Amino acid sequence: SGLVPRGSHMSNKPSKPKTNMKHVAGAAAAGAVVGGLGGYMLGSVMSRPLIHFGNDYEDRYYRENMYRYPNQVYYRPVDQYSNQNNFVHDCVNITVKQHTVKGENFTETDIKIMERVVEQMCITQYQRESQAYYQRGAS
Repeated sequence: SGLVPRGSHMSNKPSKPKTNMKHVAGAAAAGAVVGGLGGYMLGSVMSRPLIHFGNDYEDRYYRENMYRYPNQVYYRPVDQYSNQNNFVHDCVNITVKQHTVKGENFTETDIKIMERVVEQMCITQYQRESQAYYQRGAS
C-alpha cells in the first residue's frame, strides 16, 4: 500500500515593479524601414573564407559580385537536440529571402553562385557556433 498525500508544487516571485514611462530612443523617423525576422544571430566580424570554388571563372565571379551582395547572414544557435541543419536549414531560406528581395535582383546565372556562397556560408558558420556553444561557463 502507499497513497500518501503528494502533489503540491508552486514557485512564483514577480519582483520587478516597472512604473517607468521613459522609453525615448533619441530622434529618428522617416518614411518606413522594414525589419522583422524574429531573432537570428547576425555575423559581426569574420576573416576566413566562407566559400571555396576552385575554378577560375567561378572564382573571379565570386570576388566580382562580392560588392554586389552583402556578406552578413542570418543563422540560429546550434543545439544538442539536432545537428547544424537545425539552423542551417532555415539559414539558407532566410538568406534567400533577403537575397532575392525586390531590393536587388540577379541574373539566372548569378543565382547559381549566389546559392553556393549562401549555402556554404551556413555550414561554415557551424564551426564558429560550435566553438562558442561548446564553451560552458558564463562568467
